[PDB]
Amino acid sequence: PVSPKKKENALLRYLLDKDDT
Amino acid sequence: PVSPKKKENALLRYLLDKDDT
Amino acid sequence: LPQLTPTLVSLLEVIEPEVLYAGYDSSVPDSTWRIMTTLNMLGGRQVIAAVKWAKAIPGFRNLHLDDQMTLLQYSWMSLMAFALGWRSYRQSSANLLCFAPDLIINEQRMTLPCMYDQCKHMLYVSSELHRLQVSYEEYLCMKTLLLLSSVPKDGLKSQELFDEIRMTYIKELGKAIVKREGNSSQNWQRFYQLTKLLDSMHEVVENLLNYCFQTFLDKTMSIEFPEMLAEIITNQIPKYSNGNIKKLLFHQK
Amino acid sequence: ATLPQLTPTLVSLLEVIEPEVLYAGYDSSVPDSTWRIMTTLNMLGGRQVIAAVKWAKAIPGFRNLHLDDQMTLLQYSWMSLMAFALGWRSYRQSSANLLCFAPDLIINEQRMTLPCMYDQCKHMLYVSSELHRLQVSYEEYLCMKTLLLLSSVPKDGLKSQELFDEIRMTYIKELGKAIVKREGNSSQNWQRFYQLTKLLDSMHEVVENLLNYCFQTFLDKTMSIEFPEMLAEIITNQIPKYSNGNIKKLLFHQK
Ligand SMILES: C[C@@H]1C[C@H]2[C@@H]3CCC4=CC(=O)C=C[C@]4(C)[C@@]3(F)[C@@H](O)C[C@]2(C)[C@@]1(O)C(=O)CO
Ligand SMILES: C[C@@H]1C[C@H]2[C@@H]3CCC4=CC(=O)C=C[C@]4(C)[C@@]3(F)[C@@H](O)C[C@]2(C)[C@@]1(O)C(=O)CO
Repeated sequence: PVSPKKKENALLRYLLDKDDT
Repeated sequence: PVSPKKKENALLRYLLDKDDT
Repeated sequence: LPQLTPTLVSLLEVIEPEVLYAGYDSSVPDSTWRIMTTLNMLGGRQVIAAVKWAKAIPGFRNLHLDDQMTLLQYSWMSLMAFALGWRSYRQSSANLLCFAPDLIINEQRMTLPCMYDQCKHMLYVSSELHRLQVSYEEYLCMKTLLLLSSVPKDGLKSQELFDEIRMTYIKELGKAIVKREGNSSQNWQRFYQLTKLLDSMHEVVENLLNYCFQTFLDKTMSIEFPEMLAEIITNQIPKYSNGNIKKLLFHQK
Repeated sequence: ATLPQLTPTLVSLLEVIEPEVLYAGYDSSVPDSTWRIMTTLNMLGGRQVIAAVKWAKAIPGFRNLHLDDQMTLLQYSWMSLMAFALGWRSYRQSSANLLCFAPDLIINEQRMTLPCMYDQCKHMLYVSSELHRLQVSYEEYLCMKTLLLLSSVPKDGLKSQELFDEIRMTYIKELGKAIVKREGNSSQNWQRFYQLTKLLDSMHEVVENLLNYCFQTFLDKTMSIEFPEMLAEIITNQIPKYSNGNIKKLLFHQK
């Protein structure tokens, strides 16, 4: 159903995807 | 002889003589 | 003496992020406002470090990405509060809150206008770690557990794997206990007490969150929060306070 | 009758007169540097020495010695006292892993790797590691530090020598009482007394190194490293005779 305040944790997701070095 | 200490640290001497309050 | 084989707790230790400093200028008078603000800045950097940490935890990355965010969102305060208590207990026997070895809340700062009202709970966890004389390994396992201390009431898209991982670390906590004690009776008592500390963590977090949200939603106070914390806080604010979240516990009240 | 202290103990006195730790008020918001770290530490040293004077005057019998001896003792062991206290806070605050000049100012791995920092800190870490290795108790520590104040006298004694030796022997005994109190097994009471007293003796050797490094820096405007009013006068004071062989270093063991 509804869930206002969407796209609230964009930064966190980014940090969880990358990595390797 | 000679006590050449005359001078060196009148600050400490001062600090060691007065604590009542 | 050559084990040359990593254990689950051995890997949990090498990934433990190193303590970071707040780069606080203490050459000028303190003030509640400035300290809370510097600590918030430090909080963001710690949570960011907590992300790389969580990602290195065996099994965490193989959970749905959404759940990875859920767990970190649902326990960022517990993780930081627990870490803080740990350093305080280690550095000064839980007498001083050691947010970072260079920024410590001494007695003088503790008496500031609003310092104690909020620090008392941080001190609580620090006190408990001292009381129980928690070892490093036990501490490591417990902290991992806090990351898996609560989930949304319904489940995670990978709940199946979640409970499996959580189970593994509960048993990991058991192993730490057995090789620190010496006997066997006080092993289960140990487990009882340690798991009891984790349970109470939920309550300490609740009080810290209330305060965090309060100061976050009142700029007359003027306290600032960095990107990471601001982003997370705004997300949690509503869903949290109500009580639409399931807090996992080892001992039911 | 009722106790603790309705009839105070000598070591109980040392505990209450122990000055509390001071914070350097260092600005860590901007990058560090050998020059800035040291200067901040010197200023801190000035205030710590000032507190040491107030501390010394509260030590029963100390200020009954001629006023000049009071001045001599502090000038002859301000480094030993400060370095010993440093090692103590380092040992207690981080198991002698780091140097805790102040609970808010710690010479971490990053700062330890600076240019001249390790060659200096090296000797300081030694005393901390030693306190950690021997698991020195707070009480034994209080007595030992007091003994450090009375660890070096002139080559002709003091103007109140008779009283001095009496005070020193009084605290040597106090140290022994701390050792006995710390344990129930008297088996190795004398063995521990040997270790602790041996450590005290070694302080002379670490002080010398820290001091040579203190004078060399003081006398080098090129290095631009400030010393507060307090330290400046004491360094310029001792600097001449802390080389020619005017001071007699008291030792518990000769060997
Ligand atoms: C009482 C709360 C709880 C606090 C936090 C508790 C956990 C924590 C541990 C740290 O090692 C550094 C910062 C944090 C992450 C924190 F200390 C700061 O952020 C300030 C904080 C939110 C708080 O003081 C405020 O709400 C101030 O706005
Ligand atoms: C190596 C020496 C020994 C140092 C001192 C050792 C004892 C000490 C302990 C402290 O808790 C704070 C400052 C002092 C009192 C000190 F750390 C500083 O003054 C700097 C110092 C003199 C020194 O680093 C320098 O001479 C560089 O200027």
